[PDB]
Amino acid sequence: APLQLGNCSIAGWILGNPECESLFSKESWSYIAETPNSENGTCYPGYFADYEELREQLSSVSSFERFEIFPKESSWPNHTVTKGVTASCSHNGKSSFYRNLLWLTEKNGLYPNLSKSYVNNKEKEVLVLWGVHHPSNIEDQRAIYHTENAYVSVVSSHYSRRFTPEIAKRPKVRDQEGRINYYWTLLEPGDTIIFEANGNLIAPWYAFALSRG
Amino acid sequence: QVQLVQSGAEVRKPGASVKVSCKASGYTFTDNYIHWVRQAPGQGLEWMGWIHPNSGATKYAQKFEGWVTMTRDTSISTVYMELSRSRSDDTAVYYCARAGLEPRSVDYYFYGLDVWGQGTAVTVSGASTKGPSVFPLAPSSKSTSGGTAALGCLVKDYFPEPVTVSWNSGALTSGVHTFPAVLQSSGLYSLSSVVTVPSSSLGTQTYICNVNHKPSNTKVDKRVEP
Amino acid sequence: SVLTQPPSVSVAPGQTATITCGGNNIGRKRVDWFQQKPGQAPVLVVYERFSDSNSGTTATLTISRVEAGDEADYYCQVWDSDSDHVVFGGGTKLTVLGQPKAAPSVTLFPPSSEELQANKATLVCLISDFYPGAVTVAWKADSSPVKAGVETTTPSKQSNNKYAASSYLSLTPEQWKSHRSYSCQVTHEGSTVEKTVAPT
Ligand SMILES: *[C@@H]1O[C@H](CO)[C@@H](O[C@@H]2O[C@H](CO)[C@@H](O)[C@H](O)[C@H]2NC(C)=O)[C@H](O)[C@H]1NC(C)=O
Ligand SMILES: *[C@@H]1O[C@H](CO)[C@@H](O)[C@H](O)[C@H]1NC(C)=O
Repeated sequence: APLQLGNCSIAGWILGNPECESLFSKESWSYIAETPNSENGTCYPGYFADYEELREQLSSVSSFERFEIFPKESSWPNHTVTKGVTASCSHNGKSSFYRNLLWLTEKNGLYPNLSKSYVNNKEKEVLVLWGVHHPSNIEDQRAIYHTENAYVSVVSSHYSRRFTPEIAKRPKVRDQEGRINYYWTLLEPGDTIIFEANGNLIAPWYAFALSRG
Repeated sequence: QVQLVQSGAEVRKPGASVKVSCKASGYTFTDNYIHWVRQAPGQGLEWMGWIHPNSGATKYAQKFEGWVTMTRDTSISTVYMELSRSRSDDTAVYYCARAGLEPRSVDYYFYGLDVWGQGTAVTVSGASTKGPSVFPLAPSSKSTSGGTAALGCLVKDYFPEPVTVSWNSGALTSGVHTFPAVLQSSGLYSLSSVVTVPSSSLGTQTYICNVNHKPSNTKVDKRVEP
Repeated sequence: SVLTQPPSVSVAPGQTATITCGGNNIGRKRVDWFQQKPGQAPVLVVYERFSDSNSGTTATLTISRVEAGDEADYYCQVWDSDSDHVVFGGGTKLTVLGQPKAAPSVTLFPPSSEELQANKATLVCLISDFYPGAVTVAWKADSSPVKAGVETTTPSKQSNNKYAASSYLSLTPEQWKSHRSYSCQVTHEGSTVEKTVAPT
């Protein structure tokens, strides 16, 4: 059984593109039925790390469970969750964002150090997706995240990498100079994944529990 | 609900630090920005800067960086702007506004100025009390219009306000219009009074304008003649 | 930076009013409009009668069924990321007529003889009986602009609800005697009035 992505790419579908999500809901598939042309892909420009590896692993999975890895209402009390919308990902004429990610911004003129984690109790291998924002100008970065030396730290027994975003003026793509770079990992059952950052983090709103067999 | 109260209007001599207070109620002081803007009398406003009570971070405009200093006290929920080193051009009404218009998108992440304050009038001129200098505005041939002329007197270089003008000891009130005064770059005031009278009374009826300046006790009577 | 607004707009009551705010890269940026009645603290324009529509390099504020209470001073505002500064517009004096328009009458008095004998020279230019209350005053000395020693008051209500303004220009007795003529040039709704005094 294929997956029939249509105009959507895997990167667009894996992340929750707004014009994508209207057509996908499967649990046990084996193929792709996808067109590489991303009419509905990364609505925000950037690089999907280990994309090629990620298509192989998603292909042919027995189970597909989408669950709230970090509830938007409860997980981030000291940060703003309602202002992370853009026209690059606009839907039905209104600015929107990925259905599976979350753009934390400053709350009450402060971006406190954040520390949150998931201990994989689902007994199945879990797919966790996060992004790191790279703004175009220093003033936008200061307005949204306050700190000018931002850091993002993701640590697990299987994955460990610390991101340091930088302010770069990149050619305009989808009317946006800034970029988010997208990263992923697979969480073993019984393993914990930790996010520590002071800004520029696109937090995972939803994660996928799967079994390839 | 929410409101911003400001310290009353202070008058100071040039070169003195003048501080304006802005107090917030009905909302948690730590929430939103407070911006300061100034409006020169009869001109537009100029943004000056902002400070966030939660972080204490401040940001100033280029023209205002250096001399203005903005502080806050969370305990009394009051924000301050200090105007170190006063000079005449700083005479203006100064407003404080909170940034409560929450931005909708990350693209334009800027809180707009939703609620403002009453306004504090900062007056700096110095200048000692000085008596008016009266110069009759003599009617010329071009001022004559046939059946009605145009004449008056000029009150120039005086301080402070006010000055009252009357014509022929108050008997001539028809056609009289006294203008408000202007602040010259010298720091002194000047206004003009004009009387509209038939061009037939020239060289026949005598026109005298009475100038009274109470703060310096200077009364000036002055004939206006063709 | 440098948002530009019109000095004055006049609209008849019950009609529509548009205010233009021009600047670079307004684009994605929203424009906040503030309304300042005379002697009042400006308030934010929140929004049926009030509506904005921004397109490219110009933002516009439109008022439908203009009322007497709507009349005030309007100010557009945009944050400039590069300059890191909040930029305010120059200003719009919107005038809902409610009163027959009128072109100002100008009266220019020469320096008086006893001011000349006191070693001072001041030209009095009197602008009266006009509506709306917004003019631009330009001085001239033998058809050449003079932009020093000039002082102009902002217009205010007369005895007859019309507005009045004045403007001075201070000389020494030598500058007054050194030129053939001095001119006071007023502009109002495109029309321009010039008055001239000469040392004879
Ligand atoms: C956010 O994390 C930074 C980095 O750890 C904190 O800064 C350090 O705070 C400790 C306090 O014990 C100091 O000893 C260090 O010198 C600070 N700097 C560094 C580079 O470590 C900061 O305090 C944290 N902020 C909050 C609100 O928790
Ligand atoms: C911020 O985080 C602290 C925990 O460190 C929590 O107690 C508090 O409710 C949060 N929100 C605010 C507004 O302080």
